[PDB]
Amino acid sequence: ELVDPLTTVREQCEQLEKCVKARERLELCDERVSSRSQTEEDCTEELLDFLHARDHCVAHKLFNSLK
Amino acid sequence: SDLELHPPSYPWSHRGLLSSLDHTSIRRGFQVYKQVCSSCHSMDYVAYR
Amino acid sequence: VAPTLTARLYSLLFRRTSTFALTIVVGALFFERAFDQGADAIYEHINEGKLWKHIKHKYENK
Amino acid sequence: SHTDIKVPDFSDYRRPEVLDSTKSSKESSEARKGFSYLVTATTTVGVAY
Amino acid sequence: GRQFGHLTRVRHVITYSLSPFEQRAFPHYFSKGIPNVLRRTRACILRVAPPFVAFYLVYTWGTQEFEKSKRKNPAAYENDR
Amino acid sequence: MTNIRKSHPLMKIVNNAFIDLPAPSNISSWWNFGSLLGICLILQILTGLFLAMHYTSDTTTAFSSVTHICRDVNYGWIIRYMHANGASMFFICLYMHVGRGLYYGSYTFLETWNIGVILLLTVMATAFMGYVLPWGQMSFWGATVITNLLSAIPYIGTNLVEWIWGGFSVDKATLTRFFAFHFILPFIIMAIAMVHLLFLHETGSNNPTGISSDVDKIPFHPYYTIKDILGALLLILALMLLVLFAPDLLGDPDNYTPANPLNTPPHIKPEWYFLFAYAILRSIPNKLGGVLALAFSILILALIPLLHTSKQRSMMFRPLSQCLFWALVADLLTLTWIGGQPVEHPYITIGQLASVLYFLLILVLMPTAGTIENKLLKW
Amino acid sequence: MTNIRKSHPLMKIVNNAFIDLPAPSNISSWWNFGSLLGICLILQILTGLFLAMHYTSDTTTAFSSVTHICRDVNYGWIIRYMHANGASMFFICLYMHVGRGLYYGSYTF
Amino acid sequence: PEAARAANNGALPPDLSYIVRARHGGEDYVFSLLTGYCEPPTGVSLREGLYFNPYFPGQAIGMAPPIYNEVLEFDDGTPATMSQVAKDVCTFLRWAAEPEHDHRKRMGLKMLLMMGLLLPLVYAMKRHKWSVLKSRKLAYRPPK
Amino acid sequence: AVSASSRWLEGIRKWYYNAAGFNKLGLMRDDTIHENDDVKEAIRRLPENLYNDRVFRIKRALDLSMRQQILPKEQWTKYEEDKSYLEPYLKEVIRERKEREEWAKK
Ligand code: HEC
Ligand code: HEM
Ligand code: HEM
Ligand code: HEM
Ligand code: FES
Repeated sequence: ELVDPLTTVREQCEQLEKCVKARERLELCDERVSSRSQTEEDCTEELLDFLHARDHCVAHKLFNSLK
Repeated sequence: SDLELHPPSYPWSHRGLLSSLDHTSIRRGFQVYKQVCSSCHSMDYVAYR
Repeated sequence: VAPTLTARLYSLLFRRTSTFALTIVVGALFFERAFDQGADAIYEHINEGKLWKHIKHKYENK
Repeated sequence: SHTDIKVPDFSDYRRPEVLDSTKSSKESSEARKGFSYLVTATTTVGVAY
Repeated sequence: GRQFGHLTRVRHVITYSLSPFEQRAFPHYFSKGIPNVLRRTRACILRVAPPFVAFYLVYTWGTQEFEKSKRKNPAAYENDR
Repeated sequence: MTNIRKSHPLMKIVNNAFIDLPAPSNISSWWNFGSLLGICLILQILTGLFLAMHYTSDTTTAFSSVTHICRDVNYGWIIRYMHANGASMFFICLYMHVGRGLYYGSYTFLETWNIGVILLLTVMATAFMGYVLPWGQMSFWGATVITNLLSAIPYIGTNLVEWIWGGFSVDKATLTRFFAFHFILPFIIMAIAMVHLLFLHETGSNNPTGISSDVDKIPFHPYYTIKDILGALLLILALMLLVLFAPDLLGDPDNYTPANPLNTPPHIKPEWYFLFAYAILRSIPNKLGGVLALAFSILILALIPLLHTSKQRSMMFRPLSQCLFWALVADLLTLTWIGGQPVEHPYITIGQLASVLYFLLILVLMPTAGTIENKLLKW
Repeated sequence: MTNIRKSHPLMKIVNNAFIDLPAPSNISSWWNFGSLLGICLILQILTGLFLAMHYTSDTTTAFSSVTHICRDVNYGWIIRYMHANGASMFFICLYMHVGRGLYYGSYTF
Repeated sequence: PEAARAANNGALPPDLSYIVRARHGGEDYVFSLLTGYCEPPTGVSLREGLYFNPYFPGQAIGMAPPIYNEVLEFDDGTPATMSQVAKDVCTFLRWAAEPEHDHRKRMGLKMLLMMGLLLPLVYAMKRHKWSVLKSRKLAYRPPK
Repeated sequence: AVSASSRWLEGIRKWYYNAAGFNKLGLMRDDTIHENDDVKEAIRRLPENLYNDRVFRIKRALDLSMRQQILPKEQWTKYEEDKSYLEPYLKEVIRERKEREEWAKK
């Protein structure tokens, strides 16, 4: 069990604006890719820009929440 | 040209000027090495000192 | 009136350049003995339970 | 002629222990210098350690 | 030859000074000083600042123009075709 | 000179080249970098020595040994950090010591300037070679690039390089050399220094206004000796504060990995103070022509005295001649950061632009600036 | 001293500590060991150098490396032999340079 | 190195001794790296051993993720957590790369307390000596 | 090709003179000049009353630059008053060397 402190802190930050906001583009990119995946395209670029804005929030919270 | 994300700066018990390390946690930190990293990644440069 | 602490001091010590030299040596002598001792506590008081000095008490002599 | 010379006032720069015109410098003199050296000898303590 | 004797010829120039003891190590350091810093900070600042200012702009502008190019691939050519 | 102890050994009359050397009255702190070079030089050689006693020059050994210092030797970690960072705090002085040179027009002294030029040109060589010695990754490839670059010479190039390498590549005997050089060579700098200082004693120092100071002189012992000490003190912090709290900040190269000739690091640069020179090079597409610029980069400092174009020495009185000069500062500062960047098209164009500007300021504008102002003041 | 090239760089007037340094007339060959020390000293440092470039200081390496000089390095055998024997020819000078010292009573300086 | 590489399927495990100061970004690089393992985005492929992780430069790593919740038990007995476990390592390496760490900052403090004295004191003397120059007065009294 | 800008020059030159500090220390235009061989001979020929008053301005100049301070702007030099005293001597020495330098051509 123990659930980790991590995952818990993960969801609160992704509940912020820019997280979900950029996350939209993921679906937008992917769903397009879902049709167009045959093309060279990938959403990895977008996945990244998601991750950055996410972790900046994640930065402060959990390291405190640790032992 | 892979986008390199940067690690967001976490607080660190030693981050401050006069801040020190926590030895208590280190004991654990070593225990992990002997458990896991023993497989492949080595450390040549340290003795049992 | 009595001479101010300096007015004494100057006549007794800093006049003769020998004493004026000697006083310096003993000065740094005691200085480092007290000075260094204080600096540790200040630092040590900052980190509590982060050093074996405190931590080692859990396991030392079993 | 030459005797027209007269010395400007430096009062601003002095320190008031000697400020008075009617006093013997020799009263303050002892301590007056006693401070300056205290600066010097103090300094050498630091270099020494 | 010897340095101090023959340096140059000067005439009728009078000098006055005090012992370093009589006078003080700080003749109104803060009061008389802090204005003096200002009036002599501005005389140069007209001549100094502008070029550095130009640099910082270029630096910022440079990064942005750099960023758009690389980071966003589907920018000029989007993923359609 | 009755029973003056300054005659009796003669050598002390040679030591009145300091104490009574007359000096101007008004001297800005900017003239303290006279001394602070020397002390940054001495503090090397010692701290430069006690590294040698535990260092070993071998392809197999060397890197292991530098490990061995930081770990096992009592007080072994401070020294290595004083030495390396004692290099950077050496240049940051050195440049200023040139800067004062131009902006007050001290270069008017014609010989002392030149010996100045060489004395620079040597250091840049030393502080290079040593940087190979750790034999880390950034040392290995950073060695090949600089040397192999020299092959540009039309005929003798191919041989001349292979000569220094003592082989086809940078393996052992190329290392052992660069130890024995980096060891001896500072002593020669110390040799020249006592020449470079000599001619100066004839004409005395210049002074900020750019006026013959003859009527106003001061003994050197009671006054400036303190001020240098005070100057000598502020260094220590600026050295200590860096070397003690934040070791690796200015230690910008991140690469301790033992050199593998097969792998290559993605980005490769010298340490910071070199960059701008290395930035000049990337500009020129043509290889051979490219190298000359880099060689011609510094040497122009020797030609500056021919360009004294005006009737007054200082730049403190010439607003124009002052106006441009600062643009040159940012221009260099630009080059620094430029070379420290990858070679994509937003950067590429820029360096090519800043390159021409650099010379254009020194080689055209500034010599013209003095002409107008002569005409202005009705000279 | 009109257009005498000995002034113009000052450093050359320091170099009239040699050329016009007046000397006695009668001087025995025994005073040649003034120079021959110097030249035996210079000839070291150079020949002392080009050994360094191939030498290595290690308990494991060092001896192997000196082997490596006499065998594999072009003209490598002369240098090591100039250096070592360049030491003995240094002392044999040096002692004489003291001997002249006593027997003429130069120590009065 | 060969027997190392062979089992690693052509990959080469790096030495961990100073690896903190080796890679850019400091220790935070490692922690969030071991932290981050994502799902491959739509439209990207990988080699079998290679796993997609954003921080790693090529974003394909032959390291199989070591950590899951409670891989171990601690000598202490604190619950073993992917987050708790990870950080505890990322402190250790930081000590191996500079074992002098905790020792040096003593001087870092202790030199400052030292240095507070001198700079004013020295600056006290400087003005003392020069105080004769800055007190000058001139007057030009020609028989003219 | 300068007419109004010429009338703008004296706004700069006659006014430029205001933008170069040596007006503000008590110096003049002449005492500034970078010394050269001619000036070395140009100096010699100055009678006393000029010469000393060339010294004292300097001696007062330098001292001020030590204390980083600047004269009361009432007592600053006034561009309308510009003492050229150097020129009438200096053109001689430049002239008279031209002759030798040329006469020794051939
Ligand atoms: C499955 C065997 C194995 C385990 C167990 C293992 N490693 Fe890894 N790890 C590897 C290999 C092999 C690489 C390098 C593969 C590559 O670079 O593509 C790697 C990558 C790494 C890297 C980054 C290497 C680089 O190229 O930058 C680090 C740091 C690291 N491991 C540390 C650890 C730590 C900490 C642990 C304990 C949690 C650990 N390893 C346990 C096999 C292992
Ligand atoms: C102007 C004088 C000197 C300069 C600019 C200088 C510069 C350097 C530099 C930049 C390095 C590499 C720094 C590093 O690797 O961390 C270095 C290393 C070294 N220097 Fe010098 N040094 C000087 C004098 C000396 C002297 C006099 C000696 C020997 C007495 C010396 C011996 C060494 C050694 C053995 C190394 C290798 C040790 C090491 O790099 O960790 N250096 N020096
Ligand atoms: C290790 C290198 C150097 C050392 C040790 C050194 C040392 C000195 C010292 C001690 C002085 C006397 C103090 C002073 O005049 O500021 C001096 C003067 C001077 N040096 Fe150097 N210097 C070095 C490099 C240079 C370089 C690289 C140049 C020019 C390229 C240079 C040009 C000058 C000049 C022009 C002066 C006299 C300036 C003046 O008197 O106003 N020096 N140098
Ligand atoms: C007065 C000057 C010198 C004297 C008296 C001197 C003397 C010696 C002697 C007696 C040996 C051992 C001879 C042998 O092992 O065959 C030796 C070896 C050596 N010397 Fe010197 N030497 C001098 C200068 C130098 C200099 C200036 C260097 C370096 C630039 C140098 C580098 C070496 C080296 C590396 C060795 C070991 C090589 C070898 O011994 O085979 N020596 N020297
Ligand atoms: S020489 Fe190979 S990249 Fe410039």
